[PDB]
Amino acid sequence: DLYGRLKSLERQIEFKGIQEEYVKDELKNL
Amino acid sequence: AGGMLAMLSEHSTSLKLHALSNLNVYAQFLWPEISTSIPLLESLYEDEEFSQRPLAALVVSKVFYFLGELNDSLAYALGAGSLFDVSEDSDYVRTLLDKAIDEYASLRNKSAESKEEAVNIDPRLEAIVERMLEKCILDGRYQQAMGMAIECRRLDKLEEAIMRSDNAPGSLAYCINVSHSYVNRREYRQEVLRLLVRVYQKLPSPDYLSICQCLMFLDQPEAVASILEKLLRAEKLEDTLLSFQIAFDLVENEHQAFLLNVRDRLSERLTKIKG
Amino acid sequence: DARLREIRSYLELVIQEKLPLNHEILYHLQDVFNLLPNLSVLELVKAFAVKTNDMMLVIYLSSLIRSVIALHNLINNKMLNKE
Amino acid sequence: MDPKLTEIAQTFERFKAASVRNDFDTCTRLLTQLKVSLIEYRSLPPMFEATPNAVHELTLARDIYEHAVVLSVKMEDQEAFERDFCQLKPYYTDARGRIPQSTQEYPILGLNLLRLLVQNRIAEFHTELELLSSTALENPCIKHAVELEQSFMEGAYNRVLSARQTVPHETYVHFMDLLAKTVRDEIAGCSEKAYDTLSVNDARQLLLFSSDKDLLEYIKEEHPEWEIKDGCVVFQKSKDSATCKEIPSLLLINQTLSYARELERIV
Amino acid sequence: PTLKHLKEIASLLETGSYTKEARRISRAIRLTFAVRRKLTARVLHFFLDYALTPGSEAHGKISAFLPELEIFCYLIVLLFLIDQKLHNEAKACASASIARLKSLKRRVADVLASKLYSFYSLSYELTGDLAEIRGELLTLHRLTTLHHDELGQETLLNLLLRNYLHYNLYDQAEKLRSKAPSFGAHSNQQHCRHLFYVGKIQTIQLEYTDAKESLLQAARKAPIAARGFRIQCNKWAVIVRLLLGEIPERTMFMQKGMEKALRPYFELTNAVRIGDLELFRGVTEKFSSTFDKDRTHNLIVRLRHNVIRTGLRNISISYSRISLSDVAKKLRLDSPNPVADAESIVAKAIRDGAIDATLDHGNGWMLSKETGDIYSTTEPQSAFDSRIAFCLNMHNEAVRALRYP
Repeated sequence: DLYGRLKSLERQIEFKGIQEEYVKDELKNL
Repeated sequence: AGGMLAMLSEHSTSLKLHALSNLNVYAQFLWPEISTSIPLLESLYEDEEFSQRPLAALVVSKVFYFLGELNDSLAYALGAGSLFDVSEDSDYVRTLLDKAIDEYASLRNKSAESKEEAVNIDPRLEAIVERMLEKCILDGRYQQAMGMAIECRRLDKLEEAIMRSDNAPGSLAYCINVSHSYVNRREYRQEVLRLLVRVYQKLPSPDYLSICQCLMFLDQPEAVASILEKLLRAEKLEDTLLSFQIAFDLVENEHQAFLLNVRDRLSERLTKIKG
Repeated sequence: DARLREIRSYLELVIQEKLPLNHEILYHLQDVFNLLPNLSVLELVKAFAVKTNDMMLVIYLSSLIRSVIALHNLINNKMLNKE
Repeated sequence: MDPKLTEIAQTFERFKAASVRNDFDTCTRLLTQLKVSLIEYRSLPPMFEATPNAVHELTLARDIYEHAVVLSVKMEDQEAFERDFCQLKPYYTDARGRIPQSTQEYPILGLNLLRLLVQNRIAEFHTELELLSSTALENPCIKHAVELEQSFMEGAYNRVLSARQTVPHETYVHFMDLLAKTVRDEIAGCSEKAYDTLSVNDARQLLLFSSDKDLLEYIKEEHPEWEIKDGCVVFQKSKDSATCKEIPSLLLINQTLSYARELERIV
Repeated sequence: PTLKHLKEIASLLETGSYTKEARRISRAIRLTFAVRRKLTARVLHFFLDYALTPGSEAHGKISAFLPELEIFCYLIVLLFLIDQKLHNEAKACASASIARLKSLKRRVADVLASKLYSFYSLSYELTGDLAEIRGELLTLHRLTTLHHDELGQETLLNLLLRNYLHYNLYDQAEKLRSKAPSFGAHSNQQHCRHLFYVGKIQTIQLEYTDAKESLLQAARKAPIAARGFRIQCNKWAVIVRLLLGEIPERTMFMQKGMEKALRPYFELTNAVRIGDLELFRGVTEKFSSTFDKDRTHNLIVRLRHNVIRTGLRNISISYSRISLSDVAKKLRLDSPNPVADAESIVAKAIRDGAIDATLDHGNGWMLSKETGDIYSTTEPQSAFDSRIAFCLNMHNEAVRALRYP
């Protein structure tokens, strides 16, 4: 498979993107 | 060079087009001088009497590419029509094709949210994405053509890419995996799965299990009951064992409402399948 | 500002002839207007300029001193990081 | 010999004949347009192909753009002049190693310098002087432009208006008159700020107006704000300008608002 | 020991490639430069044989002129070629080295290539062929820009500033700046040139206010060892400061080692500081040849205008009232009509506002506005500072934004 490397890379990047709001929430709750 | 820009100001429209072609060959080196004179090249693209409008548009689009303004570069590249060849291995063409696919996928995604505003997709942008999908299909890169077809929301080109693939079962298993991992929208995931079921039925050796799994994600018990009834009525012992294997694999997924609805719709083997 | 706009609305009301006013409160509004200092007072303008310069150069002191301490702590952080 | 080259050279001969005839456009327009277009396009082609006929084409392009600039000057069109010379410049910069020096280079360069001085584009003027060689600076036209800039910077407006008489070539007279108008405007601007009142005799003397009615007409049209009382021009000096710390208080102090609030809100 | 150092540098480069640590390659390049003065042709060919298998097409091509490792050999040989003044061979070896660079598709080649870009052009200046590179290196920046190669993205742009400045394409040099994206300060020297190349252009194009900062910005970061670059950073900062109306302080003219460099620059300010143009002509004429070497001569002509102002700054403040004829005489104008010119000179000076003064031409007497006690220094005092303090609060926060604690 060749297109899988891009689709999986996009999935992980999108998942890490929400980490911004995740951290921002604790940065205020903390 | 201010000599080619001066030739564009002359009334010999054909000679002005020749100066524009001279600046095109030289666009890579002379873009900082040409950028000051964009309004003159835009006026030559707007002029209806000029036979070489596509060449003016191509010079403008190259200048915007070197300026870093990819959106305006794309609008003028779409204006160049036949002079923008998707076959050319130029860094300019690759970056504009990538941007064209991204803008096309963005516009298609929005047009599917707003059921009430048909965002007028430029037919020129669609024609470039078509030629690129056809190039990927001709190059034997079916997995890339399938990825692009899924992003572009074009079911017809997804069917074309699967039917031309040398490895139909591998392409279909890849499509199922991509549809579950990347397609966030339920409605669009169901449309892709309904297309896959239609493609699986056209194959000379239908993988009835992959069909039944796709039909179970679609909540369509009618189609599964019809497949099981066709396999049960077959004279071959192999088709009967395959029907029992499908029944065990359906039960392993534990969707009770679906299993009861499949059972109740079934018109010794039948007693074994009901068990 | 909203209070001024409300007084203006009530003045338009008095103009139309719907609501009058208690002499005392209209007196008070006229008093507020009367005590309005002239914002165009020239010597008073230099007074502004002088106080502004003095306060902002005090703030300039404060910024300089914070520069001192913050740079000191950054250098100490570099020390602690290398060690 | 390419037949296109011969036809285009014939059209250039026709264009030069029309220019000598001072026939702006019409059939003269047609011939001029054709010649200019062909020669210019050929020589200036950003491509500048190393064809065996390249040198002739580029030389003809240079001559065509020279004549186009000259015609633009005759037509008093600064925009067409600027366009034609900006197009001549690539021939004057990168093609200098391939073409013999033209006798019309220096006058046209000096004319561009004069236009820049008139437009008050002193930065571009000095950058162009930078781009010029020492030999070109020695040219009477370029040296004349340099001396005119020296006088204009020095304020020797009398020298500028006197050198209007020492103009070496007729094509300059137009830009020289425009420079004189600009110089008079600049002198008026300086006078308004300098003197509260000016005697009409002195007003004429500084602006070098031949007749009283000339100064009166100039004052009436260009600067109506000037009041003529008892034979002296009353310059209506600004309410608060030359004096320092004479600006608005609320605005300065609210500038301090911006500073302070934007500063600590970060804190 | 030269061969042993070459072997150790090669091992360092191999380790950096395996560990993907560009700092490793940086230290290897520093050591390679530390061995430039001991470069022997026999030892270099021995290193080539040790690192290059005998028979390699790259090995044969390298030996004929006498990925990372194949490129790296080109690094020293090209330097030695210029070291031997064989710029023609360095030209081909530069193109030959780069021509290999296009084929290699590895990110670890940015630092090795980036150094090559510095040396690739350098042969061309020594050969006088910087104009034949605009069609060569620019796409090389395109590849670096296309590959997101930040190190190559910056280094190639500054050379674009250098090439266009060396050919005086200053109408085009600013064209680059408006388009080139601001790449992070990953290179201390290169960005200084990017910071400084803007400093030269800013000096050239009259954006002096922006000119001083970027002129200081690079000089703020200029390395001590690059005195000439410091001096070049310090030579240009001087012109703008004189072009800014603010004379640079004498202290910059006593920095150790660079004093011989600024000797023409110090005397130029003093005449400006004295406000006399006669010594300006003498100082300018004697060092006109030296000034020609810097090409900032065009910046020189403007200085008299401020020098005229600088003389004006003395006269108006140090003398309450003196006739216009006295104005030009102490200015020492060789003008046939000093009466009108000085009168005119004040007109521009009055229009420019350089002096609190008024003219009396009916009496031919100039009236410098009482510029001693005057009034509040404020409104401009209290506007000047805030830009500076506001710079600190960001800059203090700049330290704060860099505060890890």
